[PDB]
Amino acid sequence: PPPVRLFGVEGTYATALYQAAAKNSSIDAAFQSLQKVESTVKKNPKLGHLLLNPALSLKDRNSVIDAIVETHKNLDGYVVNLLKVLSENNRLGCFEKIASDFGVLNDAHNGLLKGTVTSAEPLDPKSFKRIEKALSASKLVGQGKSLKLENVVKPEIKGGLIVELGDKTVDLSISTKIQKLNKVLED
Amino acid sequence: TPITGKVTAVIGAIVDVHFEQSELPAILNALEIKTPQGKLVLEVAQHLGENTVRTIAMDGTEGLVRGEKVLDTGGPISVPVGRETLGRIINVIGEPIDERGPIKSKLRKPIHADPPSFAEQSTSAEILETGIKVVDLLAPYARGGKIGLFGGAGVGKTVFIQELINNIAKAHGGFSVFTGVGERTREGNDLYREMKETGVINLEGESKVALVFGQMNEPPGARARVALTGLTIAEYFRDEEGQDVLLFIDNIFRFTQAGSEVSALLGRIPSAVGYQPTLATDMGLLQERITTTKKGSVTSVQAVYVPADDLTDPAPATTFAHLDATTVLSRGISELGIYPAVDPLDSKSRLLDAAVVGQEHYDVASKVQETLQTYKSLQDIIAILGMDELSEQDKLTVERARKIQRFLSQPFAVAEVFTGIPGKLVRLKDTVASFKAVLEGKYDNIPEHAFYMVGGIEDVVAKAEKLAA
Amino acid sequence: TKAQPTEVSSILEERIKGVSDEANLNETGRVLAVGDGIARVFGLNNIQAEELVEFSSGVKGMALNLEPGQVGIVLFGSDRLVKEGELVKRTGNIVDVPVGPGLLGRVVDALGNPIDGKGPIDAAGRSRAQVKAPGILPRRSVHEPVQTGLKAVDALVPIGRGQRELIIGDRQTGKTAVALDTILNQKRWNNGSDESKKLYCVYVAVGQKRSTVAQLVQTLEQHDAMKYSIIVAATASEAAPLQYLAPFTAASIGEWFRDNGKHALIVYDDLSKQAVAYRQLSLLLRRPPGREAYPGDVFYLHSRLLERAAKLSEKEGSGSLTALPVIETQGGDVSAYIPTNVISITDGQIFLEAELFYKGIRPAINVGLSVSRVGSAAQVKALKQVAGSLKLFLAQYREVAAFAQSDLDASTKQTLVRGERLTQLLKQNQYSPLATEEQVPLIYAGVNGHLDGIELSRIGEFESSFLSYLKSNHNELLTEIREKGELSKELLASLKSATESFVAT
Repeated sequence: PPPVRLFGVEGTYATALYQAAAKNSSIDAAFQSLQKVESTVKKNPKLGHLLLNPALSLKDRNSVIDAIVETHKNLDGYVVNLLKVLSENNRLGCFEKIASDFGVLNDAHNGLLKGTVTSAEPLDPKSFKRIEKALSASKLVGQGKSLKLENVVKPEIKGGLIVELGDKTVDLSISTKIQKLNKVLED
Repeated sequence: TPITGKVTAVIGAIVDVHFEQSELPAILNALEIKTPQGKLVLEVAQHLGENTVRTIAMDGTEGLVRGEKVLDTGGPISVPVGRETLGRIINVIGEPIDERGPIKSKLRKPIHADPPSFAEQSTSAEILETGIKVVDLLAPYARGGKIGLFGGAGVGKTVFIQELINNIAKAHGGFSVFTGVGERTREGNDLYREMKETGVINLEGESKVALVFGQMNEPPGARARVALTGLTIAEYFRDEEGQDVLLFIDNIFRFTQAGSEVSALLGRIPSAVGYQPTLATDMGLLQERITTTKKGSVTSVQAVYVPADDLTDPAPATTFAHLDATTVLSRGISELGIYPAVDPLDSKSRLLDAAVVGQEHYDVASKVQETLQTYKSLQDIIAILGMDELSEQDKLTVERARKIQRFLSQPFAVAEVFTGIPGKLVRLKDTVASFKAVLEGKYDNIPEHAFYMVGGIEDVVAKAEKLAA
Repeated sequence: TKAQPTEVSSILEERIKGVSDEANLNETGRVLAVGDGIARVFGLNNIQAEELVEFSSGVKGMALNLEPGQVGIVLFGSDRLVKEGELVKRTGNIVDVPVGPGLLGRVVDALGNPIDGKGPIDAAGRSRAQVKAPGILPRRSVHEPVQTGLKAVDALVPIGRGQRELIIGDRQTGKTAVALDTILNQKRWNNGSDESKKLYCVYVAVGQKRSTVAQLVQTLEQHDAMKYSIIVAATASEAAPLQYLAPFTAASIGEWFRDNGKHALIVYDDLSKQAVAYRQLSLLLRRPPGREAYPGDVFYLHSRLLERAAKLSEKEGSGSLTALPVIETQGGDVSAYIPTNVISITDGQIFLEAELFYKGIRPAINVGLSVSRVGSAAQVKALKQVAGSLKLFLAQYREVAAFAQSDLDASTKQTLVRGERLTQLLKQNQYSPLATEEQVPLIYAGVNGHLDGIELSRIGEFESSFLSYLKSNHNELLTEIREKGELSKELLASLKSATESFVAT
């Protein structure tokens, strides 16, 4: 089956969408149209966030679909069939969830790593770049996979720094060293 | 009106329809799905949303093509009642299945109805006697009452009820209803035949009886609303005709049992054992629509096929709640060979009292109970060490109790076929005298076997002469 | 959130890819997830409820759960054969089995495949497995004779045609033999030209060793009786869904005979094994366990099966089809859900005691726990007259022996002497079926107390000698009981005289 297996629950829709549009080789188109409908979701916040709530009928749900495709005709065509599916399956809470899942799955198919460098402080751009350079230099990036790297500030990380990407982390923390100290100086 | 639906699912005879139109039949409405083989009457029981109801199907589902057009016939199924229902044997739908042709229906009445109010109650106390000695002594009935019978059904259980029909209903002037849920077809054919023969039903001329028959072949859902159907006919007599009625139900365990099956299918998680969670409410509603009201007091006879004689199964237990008299019938006592096979420490009526039926009756019964309770108490002791090796005073009691047990054995009229023994119905006044004497050991100078399967005290004496030969 | 069958990724992919699969899902399906001997199929939208479907594995199934978007077929077949995404084609018909006349002397399985392999089955039609019981109105009272050749079961249990009568008892007492003896006894009835004197007896073998049944078949052909009897088979080997459908199908075959008005009989051995089968099926269908783990619709199953056996009305040609369902009592404890349910359905039960069986009566008919709710008349008037009071006598022997374990009154002792002596007379060894004519004098002897002239040791001698004596002395009396079927006062006196005559010698 098409690259990158996602075991998403209601993400099975995204997986399906991916393989279906991969086999029709209209995945870039899909991604772009998905961005556009996702944008029109964000740009429809009243009753497009506040009526993603399940209270819609079949008939009323269908008419929400019809209003959305009146707003734009930039649709994959397979995602118009997917829109039909989501209306019929009354999948609406995991609607942006499916969008996110297809986006991740798609841009994984395209290749693009994600990453974050959670820290106790917002690091320099020089730091971002130096670390990004370092990460690309390290055999972790083997090419065919790009990178996103967001340093985030989290008070929770006490001590060190933590680099995260590719399910590979280096987690420097004070806490572990404190732990060893505490245990042995109480025993 | 034409309110379409499709049959989305057919999970058993608990079909789910999807009424395409948002006009959704209400709960307890009735629907007709047209079929080449008649039609099916279904009853809305849940709305499951998205205009998809889940409907009980009162007929045996088969052949159904997934997505079958529906039409809404609305409301609770309205049976047809009348004097032209007298004589008739009616289907759950109400269709005369004895083919005395269509009922000329005056009133067609909804299956569901509500039990009369607390203030509307008219609480009776009028003694009804059968002529069955064990019944009279231990648990005398009352006309308009709620009578109850328990134990294995058709273990002569059906016969016992038949004897009651033979006695009580050939002494009842008003209307009488026999409703047999899960009835044995051959027995039903016999009963119908007998009724026609004894003029109780007379094909030409009036019938003071009406009949509802529900075979156990018929799917559970049909059996569930056999009871309600009969109960409606009873209301027509009780209310509209006004007249006091007899009623027989055989067996209402089948009603409970059916309910537990459908409950699971409905989606209701099954309560203890497996019973429907709504067991108490349904039984309650039903048995309070047989209640004693200013408009009529309906004598009911309720027959419970206690499953494996588990009275502790909640449905028999909850039957006791809706009864004023019980006559639990014991398989053991049947094994002891006693017909009537009535458990003698498990029969009760509130009519048994020292002023309701008088002190003398009460004292006699008290002594019988105590004597028998002693005898049962010493059953271990007797067996490990003979009654000879037990106290002399007690030995008289034990010998007496053996006689009393046998005295309680009395042949019965329509038991005469099975037993081969001509029946006996002995007057209540006679019974008190007879048992009193036996307790005073007046006639305890003659064989224990003399007391067995005979009526009055005089009969015992005569049978002593017979035994002597 | 929720799981829907359309969420299956290949199905889901078709919907995304445009929509559906071109109306192929209305009359063919393609199998989805499968296992537990049930399959969930996508399509078959025109499926009739309880249709027979044929899978391309050859396995055929009965649609059970019609659900939105999916159907849950039950596989009448083994799992290995079936495979996912297989194409299921509608048979288009509700489950029916071939029925007709040419099943007499045939062993078939539950699908009607001749497992005797005596060629294809000569069957007039096929008829739906489930068919509604005849109501009150098409019912008619029984009066025809069924003579089992076992005196106890033919003088304490009166059996007639079109009835529903339980045969209950203990495991592997060779439970079958009582029924086999009935089939043998009505050999000469079935040699009778009148077909209202012919029975067509169906032996439904459920849950029995395929070997054991084959020995039975050979036994039947040795006892030359196979040709008037049908065997339906659902052996231990045979799959649990096949076992479930086995009694129902067998009753359809019987009903063709029944619905000719012609008299038949059907023995369903053993429904207790059907209970276990339905339990298995139900549990594998994840239906909540009923009491004793036996499903809640077990009552419904048994009642639907049993109530299709009947003595139809004069209009319907008096369609007899006697039912004898054979229940293997759990430890001989009749209190037990499956036995009690059957007891309430049936009229009469024939409980057998292990103690008596062990104590050298094969068969050993316990009469404390054998009842027959067939009541008076359903067997020969002669055998109603002579049989008079014997039920009482052996429940006086029962009463006597209740208190036998101190001092004895002369009345009890006399009864004990009768009872013991009667008990010897009752005893019968397997494959000794006794003629109706022969049964009348023996019962006459004991009832009229002429069996006190014989001591317990010599009861057996008396019996054989008495029968030989009667024939030699005057077979005229027996010929009278053969044709008249009644004892005239003269015949009765002649018999009294004859019994006294033999008793003396």
